[PDB]
Amino acid sequence: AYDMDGTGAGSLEPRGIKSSAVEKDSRCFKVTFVLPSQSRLYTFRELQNVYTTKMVPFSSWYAEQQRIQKMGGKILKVELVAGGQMRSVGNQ
Amino acid sequence: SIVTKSIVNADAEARYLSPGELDRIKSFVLSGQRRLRIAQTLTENRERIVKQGGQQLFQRRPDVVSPGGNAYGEEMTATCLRDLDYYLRLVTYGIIAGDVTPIEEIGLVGVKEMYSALGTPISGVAEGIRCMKDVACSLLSGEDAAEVGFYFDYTLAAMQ
Amino acid sequence: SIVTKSIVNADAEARYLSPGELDRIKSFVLSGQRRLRIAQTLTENRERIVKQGGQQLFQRRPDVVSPGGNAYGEEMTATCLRDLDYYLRLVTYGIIAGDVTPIEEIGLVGVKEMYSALGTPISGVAEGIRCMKDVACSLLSGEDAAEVGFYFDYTLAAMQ
Amino acid sequence: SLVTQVILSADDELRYPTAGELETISSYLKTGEYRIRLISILQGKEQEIIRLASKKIFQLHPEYIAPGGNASGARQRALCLRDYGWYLRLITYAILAGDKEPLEKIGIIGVREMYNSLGVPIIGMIDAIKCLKEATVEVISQEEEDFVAPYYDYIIQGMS
Amino acid sequence: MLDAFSRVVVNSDAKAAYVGGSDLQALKSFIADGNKRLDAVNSIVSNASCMVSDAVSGMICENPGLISPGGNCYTNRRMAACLRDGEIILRYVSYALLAGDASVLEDRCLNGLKETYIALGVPTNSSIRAVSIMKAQAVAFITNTATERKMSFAAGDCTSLASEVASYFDRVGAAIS
Amino acid sequence: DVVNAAYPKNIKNKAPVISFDGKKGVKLEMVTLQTFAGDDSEDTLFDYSSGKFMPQKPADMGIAWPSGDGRQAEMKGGKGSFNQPDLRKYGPFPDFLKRSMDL
Amino acid sequence: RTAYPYTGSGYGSAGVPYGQDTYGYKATTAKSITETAAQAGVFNTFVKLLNESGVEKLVEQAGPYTVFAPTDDAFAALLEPHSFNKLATLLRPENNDALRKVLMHHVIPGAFTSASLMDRAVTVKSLAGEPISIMGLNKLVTAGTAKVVRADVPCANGCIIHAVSSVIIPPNYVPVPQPTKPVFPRSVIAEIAKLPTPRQALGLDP
Amino acid sequence: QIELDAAYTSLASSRAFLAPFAAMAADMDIRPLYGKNPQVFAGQFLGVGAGQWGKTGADTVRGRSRRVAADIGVKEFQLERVKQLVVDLQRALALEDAEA
Amino acid sequence: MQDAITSVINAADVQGKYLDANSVEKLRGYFQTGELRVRAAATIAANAATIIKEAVAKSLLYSDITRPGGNMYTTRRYAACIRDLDYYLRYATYGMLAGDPSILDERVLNGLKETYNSLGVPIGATIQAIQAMKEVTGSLVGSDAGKEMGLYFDYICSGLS
Amino acid sequence: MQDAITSVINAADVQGKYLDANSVEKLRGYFQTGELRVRAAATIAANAATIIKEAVAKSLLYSDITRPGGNMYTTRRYAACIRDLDYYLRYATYGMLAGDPSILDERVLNGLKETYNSLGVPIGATIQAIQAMKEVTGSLVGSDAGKEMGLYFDYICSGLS
Amino acid sequence: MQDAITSVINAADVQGKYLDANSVEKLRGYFQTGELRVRAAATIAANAATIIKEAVAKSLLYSDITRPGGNMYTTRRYAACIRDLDYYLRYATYGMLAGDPSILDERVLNGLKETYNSLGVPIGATIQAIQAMKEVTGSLVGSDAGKEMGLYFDYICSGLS
Ligand SMILES: C=CC1=C(C)[C@@H](Cc2[nH]c(/C=C3N=C(/C=C4\NC(=O)[C@H](C)[C@H]4CC)C(C)=C\3CCC(=O)O)c(CCC(=O)O)c2C)NC1=O
Ligand SMILES: C=CC1=C(C)[C@@H](Cc2[nH]c(/C=C3N=C(/C=C4\NC(=O)[C@H](C)[C@H]4CC)C(C)=C\3CCC(=O)O)c(CCC(=O)O)c2C)NC1=O
Ligand SMILES: C=CC1=C(C)[C@@H](Cc2[nH]c(/C=C3N=C(/C=C4\NC(=O)[C@H](C)[C@H]4CC)C(C)=C\3CCC(=O)O)c(CCC(=O)O)c2C)NC1=O
Ligand SMILES: C=CC1=C(C)[C@@H](Cc2[nH]c(/C=C3N=C(/C=C4\NC(=O)[C@H](C)[C@H]4CC)C(C)=C\3CCC(=O)O)c(CCC(=O)O)c2C)NC1=O
Ligand SMILES: CCC1=C(C)/C(=C/C2=NC(=C\c3[nH]c(/C=C4\NC(=O)[C@H](C)[C@H]4CC)c(C)c3CCC(=O)O)/C(CCC(=O)O)=C2C)NC1=O
Ligand SMILES: CCC1=C(C)/C(=C/C2=NC(=C\c3[nH]c(/C=C4\NC(=O)[C@H](C)[C@H]4CC)c(C)c3CCC(=O)O)/C(CCC(=O)O)=C2C)NC1=O
Ligand SMILES: CCC1=C(C)/C(=C/C2=NC(=C\c3[nH]c(/C=C4\NC(=O)[C@H](C)[C@H]4CC)c(C)c3CCC(=O)O)/C(CCC(=O)O)=C2C)NC1=O
Ligand SMILES: CCC1=C(C)/C(=C/C2=NC(=C\c3[nH]c(/C=C4\NC(=O)[C@H](C)[C@H]4CC)c(C)c3CCC(=O)O)/C(CCC(=O)O)=C2C)NC1=O
Ligand SMILES: CCC1=C(C)/C(=C/C2=NC(=C\c3[nH]c(/C=C4\NC(=O)[C@H](C)[C@H]4CC)c(C)c3CCC(=O)O)/C(CCC(=O)O)=C2C)NC1=O
Repeated sequence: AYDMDGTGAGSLEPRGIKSSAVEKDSRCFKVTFVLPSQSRLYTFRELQNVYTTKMVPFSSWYAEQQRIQKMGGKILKVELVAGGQMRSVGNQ
Repeated sequence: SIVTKSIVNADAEARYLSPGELDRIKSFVLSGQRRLRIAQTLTENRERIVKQGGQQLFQRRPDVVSPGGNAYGEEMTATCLRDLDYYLRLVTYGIIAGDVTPIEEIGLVGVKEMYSALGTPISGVAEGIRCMKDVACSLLSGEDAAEVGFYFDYTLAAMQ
Repeated sequence: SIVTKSIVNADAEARYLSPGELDRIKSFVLSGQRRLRIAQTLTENRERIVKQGGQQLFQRRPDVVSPGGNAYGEEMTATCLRDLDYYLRLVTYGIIAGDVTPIEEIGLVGVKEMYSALGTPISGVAEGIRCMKDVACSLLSGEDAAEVGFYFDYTLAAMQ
Repeated sequence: SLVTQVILSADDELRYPTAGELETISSYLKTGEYRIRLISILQGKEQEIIRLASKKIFQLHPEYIAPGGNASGARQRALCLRDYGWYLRLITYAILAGDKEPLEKIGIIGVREMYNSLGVPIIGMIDAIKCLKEATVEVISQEEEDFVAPYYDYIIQGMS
Repeated sequence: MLDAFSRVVVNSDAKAAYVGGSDLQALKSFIADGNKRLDAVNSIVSNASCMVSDAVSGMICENPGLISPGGNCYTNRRMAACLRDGEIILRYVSYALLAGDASVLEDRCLNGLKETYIALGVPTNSSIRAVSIMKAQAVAFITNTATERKMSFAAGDCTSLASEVASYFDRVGAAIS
Repeated sequence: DVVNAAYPKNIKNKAPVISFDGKKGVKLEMVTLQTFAGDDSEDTLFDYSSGKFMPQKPADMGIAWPSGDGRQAEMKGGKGSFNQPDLRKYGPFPDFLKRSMDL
Repeated sequence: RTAYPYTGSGYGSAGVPYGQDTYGYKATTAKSITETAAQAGVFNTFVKLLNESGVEKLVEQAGPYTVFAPTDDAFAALLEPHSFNKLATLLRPENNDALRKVLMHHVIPGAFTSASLMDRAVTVKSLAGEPISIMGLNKLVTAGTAKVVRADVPCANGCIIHAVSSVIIPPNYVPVPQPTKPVFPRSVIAEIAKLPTPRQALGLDP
Repeated sequence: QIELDAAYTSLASSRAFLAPFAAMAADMDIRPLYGKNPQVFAGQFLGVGAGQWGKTGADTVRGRSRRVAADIGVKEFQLERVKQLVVDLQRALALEDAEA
Repeated sequence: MQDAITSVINAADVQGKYLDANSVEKLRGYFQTGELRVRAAATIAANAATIIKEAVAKSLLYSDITRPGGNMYTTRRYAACIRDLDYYLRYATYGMLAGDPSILDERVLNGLKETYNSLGVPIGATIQAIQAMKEVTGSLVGSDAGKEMGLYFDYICSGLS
Repeated sequence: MQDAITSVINAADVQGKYLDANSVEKLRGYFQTGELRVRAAATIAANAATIIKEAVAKSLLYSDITRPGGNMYTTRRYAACIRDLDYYLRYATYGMLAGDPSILDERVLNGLKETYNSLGVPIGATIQAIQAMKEVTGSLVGSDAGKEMGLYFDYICSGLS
Repeated sequence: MQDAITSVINAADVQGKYLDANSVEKLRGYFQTGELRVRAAATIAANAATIIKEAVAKSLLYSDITRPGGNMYTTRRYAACIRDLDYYLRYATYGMLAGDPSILDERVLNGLKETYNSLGVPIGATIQAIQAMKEVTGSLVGSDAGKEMGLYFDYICSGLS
């Protein structure tokens, strides 16, 4: 279901990205960032634009924001376009 | 509620609501008169449902209240009953919403992280909700006790 | 061990081992004489390290051995010390492997699923390993106690 | 450096550094000044060594020096010693931060396409570094040149 | 001038529509509490001769430089005009509570009052307090929480007409600010 | 400068303030009569801060991130032995990436 | 050739790139609420009162707000003989309590642009908790006693900022009394004599 | 002072939050497993074990009203520090008034 | 994404209090109209294509946005319209059932007027299409149900403006 | 992502010069504290859950962010905190070993205060949690090691402010 | 992504009219230069590596962006250049064949100057590299073909500026 079942350290599925997203979450951000690949010079793949602006969901913004810095990216701006704040029920 | 997730179900599928979805929103709102009566019973029985709820909880789990238990002393025992007042409140929300969606994103999502991080035995708080369930279903008829008890055991399932 | 994951690190990166990796496999094997002496101390001190390990564990957590505790009676208390003999054994593996890789895939991966599914308080078994650590580091010098204790507290960290 | 590899390599698993890794930082920092003492020895012999590198890279490869080769002319040969100076400067960085990243984030990653767009034969540059390692043995005693030997042949392995 | 019926006409003329089933539930609910609105205008106009002396004299005990010589309530002719525009404003707010829309407020009362009060030299910030005491009185009379005269009513909620008459005085107090 | 040894501890006594109280005597007074002061100085004699204190941020390094590429803002120790000069020079740069030398 | 051309590429295109600048989803350029106002140079008391009063955390949030931030001439216009009665008491340093609601009456949940108020009168309650009537007729958009000066300022989270001419006080806001003297009755026999006995209440005595 | 008074209103709001349950658990039968009579093995909890009593004793007690109380004691320390700083500032201002 | 019950529970929960008489008073008001909304959402699901065909033919079918140069000329561009109008008639149906327009700005309104300006889509003709679509929707579901479904159409038109 | 050795090599490389006496002078200063940082990072790894449990109970456990309406009410929201506080205590451990706070703003600070404003997370209570977490960290690792680990906590608090 | 024929068809289609004499007049003008563009794109494909090697050695080879601290110092950074210059010489070849610079801003120009500012890439040295690359391209393909290939280079330099 959601990503906070009871998993933490020392648990059977591997220790990973745990987001505070509810059941079928409907909140999503509008993020903007550059993310240079830092791996094209030994792989020699084709080049793709690294400056992107896209709507990521609340269910997986934290994983994406945690990963964009993994590969040296810089986050220029993020906002919560869709969803409420301090909302107990209704994020579903 | 059943209205909001029957929508977001058909929302994701790029379609409207089927008869299977619209004959149940219809069936739920005619059920709404009976739901408020059930939640009205638990609303002003929280004095007995909570206090007798913590009654059986300490008789079944004296460790948590004994010296060394998490709810030891005048202080923690008050908060020991405070959480039961919380979860008894969320069950009143689930009965009126016709689903554990209110109980889902309040008191259930990531609950093991909180209680593990508070040092509280999560199995102990599960025992507390079960003791409240026998008090709650003892206050209602058989047709209602299949509902009010029905939301407690979901909270029991997610709390372990 | 340090040898196997320094390999699988450089294995994934499509490269050989750097001086940073090969001056430590070199530095580890010259350390191997001193590691076997340290593990040799804990090998035939398991009678005291375990029995005094469960000494402080019960004097700090009497709930787990009291009637209602998970390790109650002659039976569970024997298994109550059996797990400490397990984890004391894995620390001897980690000292000789120079890493918690033996302790990782034995007794640590998915340990919360086992003990939650056995009804055992996982915090209680963490208290047991800490009591063994003070007995273990009391058996060795300061240069060694920074290692033998060093593997216990990793097991303490992953066990909560 | 080496601590950076441990912080990074422990960061993608979302965990603190284990028992073996903290050895790898602790042993690296205890051998600290000896890299510091060593690089000052090499910095005082940079005009020492690159003069000896130009000895044998050109008696081995007079193709490059001759009229028509890339290194023909004064100003082409002028930077020729500069590339030795930057490489020798890079190795002092690699000898200090006890790993290959300053030799890899600079110098190695994409070096062939740099030279191939310059006209420098990439095989000749491999012998240039091999010539440079041949030159460093004379102004360095047997104790410390095998400390610096694995940092040179990584460059040769990187260039092929 | 418009009312609450013909505000949704000229809104429905803006989309070239007929006034169909979507908009008539806005208006049949408006005549559903039509007995409530007339019970709210009757609380205003029955104390309207006393509210205007209650509100102009509340402005004087706050800003007493008006009755100071050289002021704007000093001359006795100049005092009698300030009692008049306390109740002409209350005449046009009570038409706006009656009609249900503030067009007659914003085409007859406030139609040039701002350049009137500049060109008469009337202090505008004291004209706010002459208006806003009548805002705090009319929301006390319509909710029947006036602290010295209670009127008889069939009981029930009235707080929408309280905020409606508070919305008409703020369109007066913003148009002359 | 404290050059007022002409002015002692008895500067602002203001001896001639005189109150007649009618036709009788002048009732001379030496009331000090302080100003509408405020004594405009910063960083006074004590701290006056009890907690609530994490205000410190580094200065902006432009486009990179703060304190990351201070490899252009250092002093130096050496320069090397051969070192061919630039001859095109193309402007001094704002630190020539958010990536460092050790990328 | 039609004037309202469009965006896109390939065939069926008007020679204008997608999005008018080749960007379909444009990254925004606005700042948030409080430093869009900080750059304006007119909302200086407003941003300062927000920072002191702790309300500024609330209008930091991403919810679509419609702030009615008064320019400091409005704050400078608080020296009414009338309005100084009900607002001067907030200048005391303990009365931050009412300062948050009075400032929280200027935040409106939702993005109400002035173009969205074409002859429309809609009310709403603030984040303070009490209703406010926004009133747009004859292109004179009103917010209580606002009489908005500048139309709209686009902000970060789809929020809007309107410049008002005065400070809106909440409807059921009573001014805090000045700090007074706790007074105590000097005697006790002047108060037993102040209470009517039962024999007085039945008219048995004068 | 007027953020220490806001701390006292948060302590009064934290007690009213838990007072339906603080008095509802006051007439329950909470029997522990050990710790009270000496015939049962309690282990560490004969008293408390080996350094875990704290610098004060109230810092080992958890709760919403104990956590806002530690906020009060750190906020009253900063007020009392600056109230004793206006005392010796007032001494030096009166000590310089005896030279004129 | 909150319905009338979710919004009532949120406001009653956000103050930490139980569902008093005022909170349940609105909830009873929503359950009374529960029968009306389903039948309203019933017929709208049936006549989805017919309603959109009626709106475009009544508002913007023959105007010069339909002709060459207009904003709707090419078949890809025309086909995007009825795809686009389908969401307005669909999401308005969701708001009519949920009794709360939170889903509209959550999933429709945000970045919408900022998107049409990018493409150069005429917001003026868009609102009149929705207004005409609101007019036909009052035909099917009746007067009061049209008042309910119509209450969310102009909510889209207001925010999209 | 640079440690003290990486930052020293970068500044000495960015001028194209060798590692002179001043560059090695700081490197020797870092190697002297190499023994202190590992033991500091040792105990912090052991008492990670205990430190975070001590900080929240000492700073924001019973405040009204914990109660209904406060920013930390629901269990998902409470569980996000200790998940969130774990990164601050973890990344601060990385800065304490690397001896350079470059990893913090690279992987924590950038887009952080801009993210909490989006969610509406109170930055004021966040810093006091980290300040209280800094206070308990000085308990375990000692005084000077607490000075080192504490030097990166307020770096997070400064930039997050 | 339109060529000269696609752009001619679009403008003639966007008014809903047939291909009159003026639309075909430009199309005949494009077919006349069809023989020149292929031979221009022929030799550029052959001497792709030689042209880029000539441009960098003639514009920015020995400048201090090439030296330490300059924007092109490390081998990864140097290798990114000739990778980067390859696109300019390649996409300019596409514009020379298609006879329309729509592909450049579609696939090169958009987000380009906004990307170099992020990385800190010097736009000044970039344009002079393309200008020098334009100078050598006029050597190979001739004068008029260089005028054609050169017409898209400065289009990149203009928008990238
Ligand atoms: C239909 C719209 C309509 C109104 C709103 C009123 C308001 C109004 N009052 C006056 C005229 C006046 N109005 C005021 C009023 C005031 N001065 C104050 O200090 C107080 C704040 C305020 C009273 C509450 C005064 C003092 C005069 C007298 C000016 C004079 O006689 O020269 C005039 C000019 C008339 C004239 O003198 O010829 C008007 C138009 N009358 C109208 O016909
Ligand atoms: C210095 C002079 C001075 C005054 C004269 C009073 C005037 C006054 N009364 C009210 C407030 C009010 N004023 C009235 C008016 C009246 N009550 C009635 O029953 C009659 C109809 C009418 C007097 C004839 C009413 C009905 C209220 C609302 C509350 C109430 O009294 O029940 C207000 C607004 C609230 C406030 O600001 O306090 C003011 C300024 N106050 C002052 O400070
Ligand atoms: C107890 C305190 C005390 C004083 C304040 C003065 C006040 C004062 N002056 C004069 C009396 C006088 N005062 C003045 C002075 C002046 N007249 C002018 O026209 C000039 C403007 C001004 C000069 C500066 C003169 C000229 C006389 C009258 C001659 C004289 O008596 O000296 C008198 C006597 C008046 C009388 O006869 O009734 C008194 C009481 N004397 C006092 O004993
Ligand atoms: C809500 C808004 C607000 C105000 C309007 C002021 C009003 C005010 N002033 C004072 C209190 C005072 N006010 C004065 C002022 C004066 N006395 C004079 O003789 C002069 C003519 C005049 C100054 C020009 C003095 C001298 C005090 C005594 C305390 C002091 O000097 O600090 C007090 C304290 C009452 C007491 O303890 O006696 C209050 C409430 N304060 C507020 O909070
Ligand atoms: C590694 C650097 C880094 C950080 C720090 C980070 C933070 C971060 N904190 C989040 C939420 C959150 N953070 C909090 C935190 C708090 N509430 C309080 O009252 C306290 C002041 C505070 C705890 C100290 C809460 C409650 C949420 C949930 C918000 C919501 O559900 O709306 C989220 C949203 C997604 C998720 O949690 O799954 C992110 C991405 N991400 C990162 O990559
Ligand atoms: C090498 C890694 C490893 C571990 C750790 C392990 C544990 C393990 N513990 C068990 C039982 C048990 N473990 C306990 C333990 C405890 N009771 C307490 O009060 C204390 C807190 C705690 C010990 C310190 C008890 C009481 C049982 C029996 C439970 C039962 O009978 O239901 C069992 C089932 C019986 C058995 O096969 O032994 C397993 C497999 N197996 C492994 O392979
Ligand atoms: C830090 C790593 C690094 C390196 C190595 C580097 C090299 C480099 N070598 C160059 C040229 C050159 N390099 C050579 C080199 C040689 N001829 C020989 O016979 C030899 C084997 C060899 C030198 C030892 C020649 C002949 C040229 C000039 C080619 C030309 O422009 O015609 C150029 C063009 C500009 C210049 O000379 O500065 C660069 C950038 N840049 C870097 O950032
Ligand atoms: C609505 C969903 C929800 C829940 C459930 C919740 C729980 C919650 N339980 C708490 C404490 C606590 N909870 C307990 C509970 C127990 N002790 C026992 O022995 C029993 C097994 C158990 C109760 C049946 C104790 C002892 C504390 C205080 C712990 C301490 O002071 O360290 C606290 C910290 C203090 C506070 O702010 O109240 C929270 C936030 N919050 C929520 O929003
Ligand atoms: C097809 C259209 C298109 C372009 C043009 C493009 C450019 C682009 N250039 C990049 C980097 C770069 N570009 C340069 C270029 C230069 N340095 C200089 O001094 C010169 C002025 C210039 C060479 C002319 C360098 C050095 C980098 C590496 C920057 C870094 O590692 O920080 C990167 C980062 C990722 C990567 O290279 O893998 C992108 C995405 N992407 C595209 O999709």
